[PDB]
Amino acid sequence: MKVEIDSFSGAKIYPGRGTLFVRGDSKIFRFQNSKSASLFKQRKNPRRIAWTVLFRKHHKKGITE
Amino acid sequence: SHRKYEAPRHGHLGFLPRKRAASIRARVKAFPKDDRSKPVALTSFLGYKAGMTTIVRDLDRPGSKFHKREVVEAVTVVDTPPVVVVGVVGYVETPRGLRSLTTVWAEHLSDEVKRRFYKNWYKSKKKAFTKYSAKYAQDGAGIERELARIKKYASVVRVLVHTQIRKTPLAQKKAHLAEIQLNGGSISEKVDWAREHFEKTVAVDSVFEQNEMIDAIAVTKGHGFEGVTHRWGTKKLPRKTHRGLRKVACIGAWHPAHVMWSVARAGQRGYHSRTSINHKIYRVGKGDDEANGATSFDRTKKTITPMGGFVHYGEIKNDFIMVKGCIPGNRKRIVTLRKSLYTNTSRKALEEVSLKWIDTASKFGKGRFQTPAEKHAFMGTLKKDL
Amino acid sequence: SGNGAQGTKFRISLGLPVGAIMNCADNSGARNLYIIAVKGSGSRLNRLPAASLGDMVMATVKKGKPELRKKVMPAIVVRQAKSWRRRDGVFLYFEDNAGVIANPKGEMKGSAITGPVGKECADLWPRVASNSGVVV
RNA sequence: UGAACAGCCUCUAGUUGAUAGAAUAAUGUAGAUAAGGGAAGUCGGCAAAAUAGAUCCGUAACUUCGGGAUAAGGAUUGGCU
RNA sequence: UCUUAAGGUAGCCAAAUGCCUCGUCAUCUAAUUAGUGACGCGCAUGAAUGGAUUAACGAGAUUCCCACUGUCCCUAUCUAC
RNA sequence: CAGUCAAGCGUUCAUAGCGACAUUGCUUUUUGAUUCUUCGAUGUCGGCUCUUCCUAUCAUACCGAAGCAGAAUUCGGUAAGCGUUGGAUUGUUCACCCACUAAUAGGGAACGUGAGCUGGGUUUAGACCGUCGUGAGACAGGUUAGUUUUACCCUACUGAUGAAUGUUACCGCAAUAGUAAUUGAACUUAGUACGAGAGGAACAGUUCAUUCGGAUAAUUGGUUUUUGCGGCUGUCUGAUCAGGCAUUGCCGCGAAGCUACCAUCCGCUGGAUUAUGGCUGAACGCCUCUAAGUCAGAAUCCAUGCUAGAACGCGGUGAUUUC
RNA sequence: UGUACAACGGGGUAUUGUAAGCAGUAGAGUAGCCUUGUUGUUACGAUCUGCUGAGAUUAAGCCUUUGUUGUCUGAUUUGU
Repeated sequence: MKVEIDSFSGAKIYPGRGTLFVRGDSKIFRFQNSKSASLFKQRKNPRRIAWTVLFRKHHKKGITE
Repeated sequence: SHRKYEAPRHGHLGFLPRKRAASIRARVKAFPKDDRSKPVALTSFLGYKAGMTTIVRDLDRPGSKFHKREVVEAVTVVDTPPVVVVGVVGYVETPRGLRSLTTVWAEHLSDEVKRRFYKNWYKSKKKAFTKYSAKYAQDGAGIERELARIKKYASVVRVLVHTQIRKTPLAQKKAHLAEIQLNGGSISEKVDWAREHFEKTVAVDSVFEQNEMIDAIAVTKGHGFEGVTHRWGTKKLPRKTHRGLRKVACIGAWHPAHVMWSVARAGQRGYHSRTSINHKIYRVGKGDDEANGATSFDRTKKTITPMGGFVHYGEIKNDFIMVKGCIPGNRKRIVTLRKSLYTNTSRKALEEVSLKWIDTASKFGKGRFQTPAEKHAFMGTLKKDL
Repeated sequence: SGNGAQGTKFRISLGLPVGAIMNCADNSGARNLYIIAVKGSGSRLNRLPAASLGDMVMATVKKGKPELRKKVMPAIVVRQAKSWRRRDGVFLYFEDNAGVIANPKGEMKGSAITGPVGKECADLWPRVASNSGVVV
């Protein structure tokens, strides 16, 4: 078994927790929850959503580790 | 005329009447057929359904599309603190049924089982079994001869066992008591075995085994007065129906001039006794054992209790039974666990199950972490973590 | 399961009831296929037959090539929009529901399949598996 | 606000009148939302939903030449400087 | 050839008028007693007892298509009373 | 709808399967006949919903027969346990196609079912056409529009309490009543049996699925008055902060609870039998499943199991009031 | 008169998505002044950034509490 990484928020997907989305261009997106799975379809930007892992990495927030 | 197009009956008729159960602890009508060969063992156990949780395991049935591949399954975790034997009742066979001719109690019954006999424990003077425990003196002059009487005239003997309600995280303190048939030796061995176990404890690991095919017997979730559309699942009448549509339309023909019993009618739903058979035990854990929330594949030091504790319940701090699939009754509720009444030599029952991973994530929402250690690792330091 | 299918299809949640129009993932010239029945369906007083991933159905071409139009023809569902759960626990779904024209034995009428194909559909039907680009 | 004696909020003025209290079962009445499908329901798309203001682009058949026409069908829309 | 006062003309139609009749052919559909276009020895159409069209208009009737949806598949929930 | 005979059909042959000429019945599921009930009113077609019943059995269980090689099929027995559909057109019953399926069997219950719905038809008064009438008008001819009222009573039913049996509490038994599981596919057996070939099974095993049913909310989805957070408009509180109102202002997310074959799990095994096939064996020195006796056997019946527990069935046990 | 119960507070788990305030070499710029900068300066200026996965809410049917504060003999009836 393996744990996925959410395609939008970057949260860890444990077995079964979330959904899996297959776009027409055959690109697969695994969502940890409806929160990510809905913000995606709203055409929001992960780089702009403040709690997103991409946002955290981009703005370097918490990167002092 | 005849019904225009056939259709199945709405709802099973074998469960009528759909009245409230007699008591919150559903009785065990039937017990596994007795043997005189195997060692004396209990045929049941009392637990408190804590809740459900997710698992992943290798399905191991040949010829499956998923043979030797991961499968996600739902399990319900039952809290099972060790029951205490407090008495023994012998049954004689009569041409009118089994009749209990004698109950014999132990010396120092627990306060929590003494509460069972009272409704207003706060102001009661707690005289219960005072003269019985007094009678227990002179090395039980009456008790000894009364056990001999059971041995002389008894066909089936059941022990009275009660749960350590105080060990569970419930707000209750009035322990539940129950009769459990003893299968195993002959009558004398059973009562000798039971006498040895007076005011002594039995835990699950000694009665239930991994991969055993058990039944859950309990009172279902209640829902108060319920209309026919949900009680029986009857078709909803069309939208333009005058005087409501969550109904059944024709409750019977002109003749017989009576509403037939088998016609769906609105009323109580749930809180019925239900027996659900052929459930599989996945893990008989130990409350003393830490890290019972891990497997031979996961190797973490987290317990079975989900993060933030089971919803409405608390934590598991005692022995538990982690059984696949649903069980009747909701959380906090007493459930009865009973060995299967027949040998189940189906391949699905004989599957040798071993778990891979156990979901400890929070049931209280969409928690994304298995343990506070891992949760801390992901998010780093916080304005609160000083 | 269809007759030319290789046996057992685990229960995918049905999301394409009778009357649904799905895209045509193959290149036979049909643009969309409108379901008129589902092979292997059941019976109930007012229940519609419904289709799922990998089900063999009987469909009609409502829009597209003239000679495919105006007749019934078997089809095979390759993509479903109703999310369903696999055994391994994941809930997955395509954003398009679509099928491919096939003859009853299960050989596709078209030559190639556009877009992804459901793993259950490809696994169940060998011909769709051969012609499938990406399978998921 | 806005095209507006539309709708919504306020100023002067006037009321705070309509038997109440406690719970939140079924069935209702009224108001909503529903995954996938989209009339397969049904006598019948009944009821509901969708579109909707304004600026710009585009606008068919037919015609009594006046219309059809807001046809159809698209794009834009705040704030602040 | 018999008869009438003269024998339904121009047009139109299984039409709101056609019994047989779910007429026949074509179209619409997977399937159509529905719709539409033709056919007309038309029980029982027809000329101000007005005939045939007709743009526009219609809280008229009818069919099909796009969109839309709990009408339905199949029910679930929420609020007020 | 079912028989009785048996001319002929069926390669040969009346009875595998048919069945003329005749003939005997049964049912009330059609239409009639009557007018006995109701005209100080029994709401009247169909559909929708739902329950139950009959069997003259479409499918499924087990079987017998064949012009049954296999495959498919036909006839028949025990059998109503179990199921018998989705749609186009019609108000339609009926019918007719499309399609799936194991199958799409026929019927009853005041042509079940209108204080259950609908009101499409019919069936008031508006109106139009055709024909008939001089006319008013007529037309189970066509078309269009046409208020579908009341239950709080008794009973029935579904659920819910309840006095007394010394009191109260606990643990039980179980008479009785109900009952449930259903069907298909694929792989393998097996390209085997069978057949010249074409074609082409079945018993067991396994994995699944259909219809139904009982639970559960770990996961996914729905619902949102958590009015929880965030946002936005109009206005209002001097501005800021924070808020009010917009019958829940609206939008995004939204835990909990409820809930979905839209999610998950689970749905038991013994006897006795019917049909039928058998044995032993007379009646009838033979023969025969039958008479005496008896064996295997169906989705049958009764148990096991599940549900309620007689509130006028019952058991074991605890404690039973002093100032 | 207690592993008692409760109302608060604490922690956890959760939900949303970065509070108010302050500060800035952030900011389309526009008006004003000068010492004309290279962070000139005043007034107005959406929005951005840092403190800030922050702030708010969290059982009302979530879990756990070494904390605070309490509460704990009112009525009626019952006998073989």
